[PDB]
Amino acid sequence: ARRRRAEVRQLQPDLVYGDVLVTAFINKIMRDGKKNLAARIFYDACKIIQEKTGQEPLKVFKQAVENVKPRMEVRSRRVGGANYQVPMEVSPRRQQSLALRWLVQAANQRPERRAAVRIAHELMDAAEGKGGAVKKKEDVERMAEANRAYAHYRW
Amino acid sequence: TMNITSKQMEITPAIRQHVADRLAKLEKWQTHLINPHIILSKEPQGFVADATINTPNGVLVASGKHEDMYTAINELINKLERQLNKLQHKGEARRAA
Amino acid sequence: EQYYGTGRRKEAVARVFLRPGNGKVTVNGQDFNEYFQGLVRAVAALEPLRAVDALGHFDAYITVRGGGKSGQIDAIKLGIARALVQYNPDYRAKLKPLGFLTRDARVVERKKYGKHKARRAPQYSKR
Amino acid sequence: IRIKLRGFDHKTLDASAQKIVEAARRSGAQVSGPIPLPTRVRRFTVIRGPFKHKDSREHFELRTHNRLVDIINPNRKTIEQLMTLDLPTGVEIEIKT
Amino acid sequence: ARKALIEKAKRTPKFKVRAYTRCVRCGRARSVYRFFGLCRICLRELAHKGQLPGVRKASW
Amino acid sequence: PRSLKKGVFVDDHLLEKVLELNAKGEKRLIKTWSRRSTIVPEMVGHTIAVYNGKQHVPVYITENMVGHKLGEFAPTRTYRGHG
Amino acid sequence: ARIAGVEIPRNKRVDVALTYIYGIGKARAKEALEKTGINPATRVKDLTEAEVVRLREYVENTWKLEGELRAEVAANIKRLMDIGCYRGLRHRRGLPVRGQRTRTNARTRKGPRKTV
Amino acid sequence: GKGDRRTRRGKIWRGTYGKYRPR
RNA sequence: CCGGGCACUCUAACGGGACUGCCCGCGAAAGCGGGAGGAAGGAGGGGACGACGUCUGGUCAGCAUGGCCCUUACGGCCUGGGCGACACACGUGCUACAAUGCCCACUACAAAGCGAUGCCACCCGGCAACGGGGAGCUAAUCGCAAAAAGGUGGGCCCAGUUCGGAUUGGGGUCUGCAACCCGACCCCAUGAAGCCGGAAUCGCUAGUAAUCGCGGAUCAGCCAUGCCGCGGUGAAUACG
Ligand SMILES: [Mg+2]
Ligand SMILES: [Mg+2]
Ligand SMILES: [Mg+2]
Ligand SMILES: [Mg+2]
Ligand SMILES: [Mg+2]
Ligand SMILES: [Mg+2]
Ligand SMILES: [Mg+2]
Ligand SMILES: [Mg+2]
Ligand SMILES: [Mg+2]
Ligand SMILES: [Mg+2]
Ligand SMILES: [Mg+2]
Ligand SMILES: [Mg+2]
Ligand SMILES: [Mg+2]
Ligand SMILES: [Mg+2]
Ligand SMILES: [Mg+2]
Ligand SMILES: [Mg+2]
Ligand SMILES: [Mg+2]
Ligand SMILES: [Mg+2]
Ligand SMILES: [Mg+2]
Ligand SMILES: [Mg+2]
Ligand SMILES: [Mg+2]
Ligand SMILES: [Mg+2]
Ligand SMILES: [Mg+2]
Ligand SMILES: [Mg+2]
Ligand SMILES: [Mg+2]
Ligand SMILES: [Mg+2]
Ligand SMILES: [Mg+2]
Ligand SMILES: [Mg+2]
Ligand SMILES: [Mg+2]
Ligand SMILES: [Mg+2]
Ligand SMILES: [Mg+2]
Ligand SMILES: [Mg+2]
Ligand SMILES: [Mg+2]
Ligand SMILES: [Mg+2]
Ligand SMILES: [Mg+2]
Ligand SMILES: [Mg+2]
Ligand SMILES: [Mg+2]
Ligand SMILES: [Mg+2]
Ligand SMILES: [Mg+2]
Ligand SMILES: [Mg+2]
Ligand SMILES: [Mg+2]
Ligand SMILES: [Zn+2]
Repeated sequence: ARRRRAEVRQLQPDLVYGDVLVTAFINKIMRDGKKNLAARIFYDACKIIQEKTGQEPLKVFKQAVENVKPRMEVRSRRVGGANYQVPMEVSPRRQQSLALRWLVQAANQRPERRAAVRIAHELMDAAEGKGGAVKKKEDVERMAEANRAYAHYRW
Repeated sequence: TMNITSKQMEITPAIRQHVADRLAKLEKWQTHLINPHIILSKEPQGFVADATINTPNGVLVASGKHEDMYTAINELINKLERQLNKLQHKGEARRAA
Repeated sequence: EQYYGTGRRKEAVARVFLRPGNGKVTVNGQDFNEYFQGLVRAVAALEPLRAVDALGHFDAYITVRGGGKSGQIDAIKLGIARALVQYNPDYRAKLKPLGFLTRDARVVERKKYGKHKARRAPQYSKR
Repeated sequence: IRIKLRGFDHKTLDASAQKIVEAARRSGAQVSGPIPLPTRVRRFTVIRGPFKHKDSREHFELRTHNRLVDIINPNRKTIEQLMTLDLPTGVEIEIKT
Repeated sequence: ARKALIEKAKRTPKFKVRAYTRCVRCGRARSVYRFFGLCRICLRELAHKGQLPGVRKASW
Repeated sequence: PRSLKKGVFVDDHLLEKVLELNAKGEKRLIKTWSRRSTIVPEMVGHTIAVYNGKQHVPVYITENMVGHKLGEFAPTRTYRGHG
Repeated sequence: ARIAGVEIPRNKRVDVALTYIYGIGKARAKEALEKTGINPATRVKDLTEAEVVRLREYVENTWKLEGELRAEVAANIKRLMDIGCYRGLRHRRGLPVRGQRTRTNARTRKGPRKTV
Repeated sequence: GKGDRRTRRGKIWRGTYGKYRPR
């Protein structure tokens, strides 16, 4: 806003891993304040990535998070009489937000029928290099490299 | 579509068609005239022709008065044209670096 | 012998009684895990003593009234954090920095006329 | 040996519950202190304006405050100076057993 | 047509249903409270003057 | 519809002129404002004028229009379409 | 054309299937399977043929269905439209029948909007 | 959903009772 | 539940409490940033409260009131109709298009209010709306009352469907002198459009938005999906 930079809310760590990042993902899953549902979907998914991939779910989750984080993005700025898609670096706060946002959104694009399944498989593919979530991070990075010429317009 | 209200006053369907034909001058600018609304009224000195129109580039609000109802209608369109032509061209001004 | 705190949150008031023992916890004539059965938020109601190691050291007698489950849960967190301080004054530090001692004032904001809720405003056509 | 007191203003209500507790207290013997029953609130919300302006209101309330007193050890000595009870106008007393 | 209507509301009606409330202060037919017998406009007028026992502006 | 415990409602002032016509060798045309009255079988075969707010409409009662109200047959709104 | 003249879906439970019949809803699905003692959760592909005609028999003899029901509903709308009562007029014009406002909506009875 | 009278949720929405929401 | 008690919760009246008062630092000062203590920190959150004036703003139909106009009528009573019409058009909302869902059975956890031709426990009849009995409560006592989302278990398996519940046929209930126009509700059957919406556009910065139910005024009944309130669950983001 106009007066001051806003203060980033601190999330409570989650009672099943102690992670604030795990909490943020739960919130992004949440619809209509149904946090009990939202928590159950992540933990249900956490078991599914255990059954299909024998290693730490938390490790799978945080690796997929790092994979979807966009390092550069384009942000429009009209110069004269043309809108120039300026390439800007993403602050760590915004990286996290976009990753968790794209993770869920790309997850709910899947064909699998149960939410916990869609959340599980997207995180497995994104722990690797696949998935529509990682595609978004890559597309955004590609479009920022596309416009490196306008990088002096940064603010 | 276009709506016409005759407040505390009765008008004919012919009068309503004249209004629609007169507002048709605004079609010149080839921009969407979104739910245009005209209000004809009667005051002790003359008629008042109000209008509210939204376009993709902004809104138009104008009021016309005159003893003759058609003149008040025409004065309204004149005030509405000057606003539309401002909405359609004001952005072109700050184009040169 | 017996230790007590008063816990409040939103519209829930929880009275908690700490007696030493193996760890059993009962809320309103039910076992803890039965009252909050299927609630993920429950375990946070025992966090103050996990912060001062009294996890299995106490039994818990707990009453509860008003509000809803999670409000009642957060009320417990304050209640048992209240009791551990009267149980030992030096328990404040390493419990107060964990925030567990403060009372959460965030409550339902009143509905105002002209709005649909506290702040949600009616839709209108400025056009 | 019960007395309950109802009034719209709580300042007179509490004073009129003290001058009963105080009364038969020293008059022998036991008086169970004035217990404030929860207040019944009767709400009134109206539009400030006489015509339209639906989104502007003013709230009024009419609170019916309540008090209970138990003159526990009666002794009809007390049941006399209570017959001449100088209570204000705003309060209403009920006597039951 | 109001004065006759103010009198016809007092007159007990040929059927129990035809009975309706009016404002004992101004005759207003709509928004009549039964507790006071007043409309919303008179309710606020008397309350503001202090002539409604107990009634005060409520804020919370 | 009306409770079955209650009766089949007729305004009694309309029911009367039905039976006096029945018990004498009917019929005269009945004018009425009793739109609310049911068309009881004793009426079958008469022609009764129903007030719709403006006109008394001659409505010939037949056998298949009995469990009905008189208003249903003298409609109140004149409407012929638009344009 | 199994039961009753409607080839009800297999793959689905009996209570669910019998709803795919003009005249049989969720309510009458419970009534048919209790009165013939059939597990209401059995797929139509798994009904013993004894069960089928047992289910078929009760259904067709108890209730009016398909054509006879449809002819009757029409006959009632027809008689209302012939005896010239108010509801009949509403069926005459295709307007709504149960007192609803027509200044807006009523699109189910009127159909998609006709421009002017 | 809430607009369906023949379900529990519909009778809750209307504030009524019956076979699909008993009392 | 009784004995017992007012601890606790509470209820409701009166107090205390926060002042940049204390500390570090910048500053001429006013203040600003950070720290501790503290339930609360820099207006603690929300309310009530709206300057001289503006819109020849709104209301002669709430009321008042100048002036003009009507006087077997532009006054008054009634019955019936209309205010609910329907080729269309716009504004506000409700329910949705489904699996983070729908259905059934079982099991929790509120707040604020209302209630003596009122609120109705409990029993019986009816699939039910409801009806007949009948206790309690001038109500922190008796009652409306069950809160719902949630939790447990079971079904549905991606289909215009066990999504959605419009429309219509038929059968009833209740209020009311009277439910044709023109009431609400229940039951059987019917089971529409709708597969997330063009140009355009609204709200919201935290217990907020979103979502879930509860109450009241008006009120015989109700066309309330409205309005004024009440709590439950409970986010995202603010570089600028
Ligand atoms: Mg999202
Ligand atoms: Mg995407
Ligand atoms: Mg028009
Ligand atoms: Mg010109
Ligand atoms: Mg309180
Ligand atoms: Mg658990
Ligand atoms: Mg709320
Ligand atoms: Mg507005
Ligand atoms: Mg509004
Ligand atoms: Mg007149
Ligand atoms: Mg007058
Ligand atoms: Mg009335
Ligand atoms: Mg009235
Ligand atoms: Mg069917
Ligand atoms: Mg209707
Ligand atoms: Mg919904
Ligand atoms: Mg359904
Ligand atoms: Mg005390
Ligand atoms: Mg400061
Ligand atoms: Mg001030
Ligand atoms: Mg006047
Ligand atoms: Mg005047
Ligand atoms: Mg003069
Ligand atoms: Mg009349
Ligand atoms: Mg009428
Ligand atoms: Mg109207
Ligand atoms: Mg209508
Ligand atoms: Mg038009
Ligand atoms: Mg609505
Ligand atoms: Mg909605
Ligand atoms: Mg599908
Ligand atoms: Mg279909
Ligand atoms: Mg279709
Ligand atoms: Mg269906
Ligand atoms: Mg019917
Ligand atoms: Mg009606
Ligand atoms: Mg949706
Ligand atoms: Mg757009
Ligand atoms: Mg703000
Ligand atoms: Mg409600
Ligand atoms: Mg009512
Ligand atoms: Zn008045």
